[PDB]
Amino acid sequence: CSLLVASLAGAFGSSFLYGYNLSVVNAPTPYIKAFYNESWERRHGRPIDPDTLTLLWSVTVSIFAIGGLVGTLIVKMIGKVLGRKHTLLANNGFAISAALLMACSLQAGAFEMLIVGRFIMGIDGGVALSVLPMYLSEISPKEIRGSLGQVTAIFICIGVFTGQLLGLPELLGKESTWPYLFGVIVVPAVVQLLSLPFLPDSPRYLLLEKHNEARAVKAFQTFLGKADVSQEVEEVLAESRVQRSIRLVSVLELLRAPYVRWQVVTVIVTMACYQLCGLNAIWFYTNSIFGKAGIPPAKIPYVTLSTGGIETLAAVFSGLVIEHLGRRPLLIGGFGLMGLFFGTLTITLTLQDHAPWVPYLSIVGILAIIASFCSGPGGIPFILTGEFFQQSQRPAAFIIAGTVNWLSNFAVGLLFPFIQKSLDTYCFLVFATICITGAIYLYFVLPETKNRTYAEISQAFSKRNKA
Ligand SMILES: O=c1cc(-c2ccc(O)cc2)oc2cc(O)cc(O)c12
Repeated sequence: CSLLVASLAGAFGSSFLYGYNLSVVNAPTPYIKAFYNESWERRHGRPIDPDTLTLLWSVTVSIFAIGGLVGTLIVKMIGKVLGRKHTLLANNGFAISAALLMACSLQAGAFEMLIVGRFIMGIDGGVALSVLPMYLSEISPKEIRGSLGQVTAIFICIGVFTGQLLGLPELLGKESTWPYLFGVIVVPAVVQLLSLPFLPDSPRYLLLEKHNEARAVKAFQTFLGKADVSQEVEEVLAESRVQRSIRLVSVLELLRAPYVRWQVVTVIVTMACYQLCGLNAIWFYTNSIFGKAGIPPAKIPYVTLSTGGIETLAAVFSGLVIEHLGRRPLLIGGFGLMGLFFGTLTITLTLQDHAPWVPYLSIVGILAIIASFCSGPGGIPFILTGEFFQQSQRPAAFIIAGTVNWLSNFAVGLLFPFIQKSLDTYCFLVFATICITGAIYLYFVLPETKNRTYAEISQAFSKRNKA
């Protein structure tokens, strides 16, 4: 009851918006480009030559990455005081401000407004996904935590799906309706503001430093559905004592430490390959990719909808495949299948003219690419990242992984149009090479981590640390 309500509310407040804004920029792309052309003609009197327009569009699409980067560093200062629930409500405030700055951008005719709104709502994204997971884990019993991890994954997926859905030409794709594309964001924010504050805070947050015994006890009683929660309180107090008995280590000291150099290189490379694979690239430029494959323009939005649907279905299937296959074989198989399907995509795009039914092969290839992603390395890199380190929840680790995550997303978003401009019919070879290289590296380096203690994996890594 209360558990499910809180889970749905938090996910809808943060991860749903992140997924929506991940793939809401593709459907109105031609209209926004026309707006850029018109605004520049008004302001300067000279039309934009196409490469400058493509660069401006790339900046607009990819500045979300820098927004998320600065979010995943402002969260460190915010969470020390604002907690979890109030942090999510402030996140809601960013969402309101950013959505309103989006909606009024067209009529005012100042694209600077759109850029600043994108940056703010990117800060929203980085504050969202670094506060939601801890809250979701903390408000749930031990036996269900993995289920809520799959819940946040599924809500990100459904946010992407509904973003690809609302971009349909009939609903919110017309020339007189596209501003409502960044005006829908108000509703999830409003419902989150109306739902979340009527729930108890994070009990762990209330007991680690707030020391609110009665409030924490009430929160455990409400969330766990039982009045016998003293054992959990004692367990979390013991965990707090253990953590306070261990000295914290800084990011710079962690980097200078020789016994975790291989671990940090592994996590950095895993994040770089998980975000340079190009799934976010397709999510941003699905319309352009499917148009360049020879599919008639009359059906591209529907095929994009199919992409979103299969991506959500792959998430649902992964939610159970993960618990039974593993981590290292799953990651290696996912990246290798990414490479092979990128090869079949380029062999079906290079010779699209030979037969009429080749674009259908392109669609099937993209289908399988997204399925292999979302059922494979789609979610594990966010668990394995903690799993490497001995502490297993290192803020330095989550600072050194998120930085590379957001910078790689920035690189992909700002360079994919130019990659296409260079390699119209081969632009997926670069992503295929990246994916295969990542697969090779993590096959020769990363050892299996399921049902393994941190001591054994530390021993295996030290076997290569030469120390
Ligand atoms: O927890 C996360 C989950 C996802 C994700 C995105 C798409 C999927 O089909 C499954 C998971 O991306 C992320 C990207 C980030 O930069 C940070 C995350 O925590 C996540």
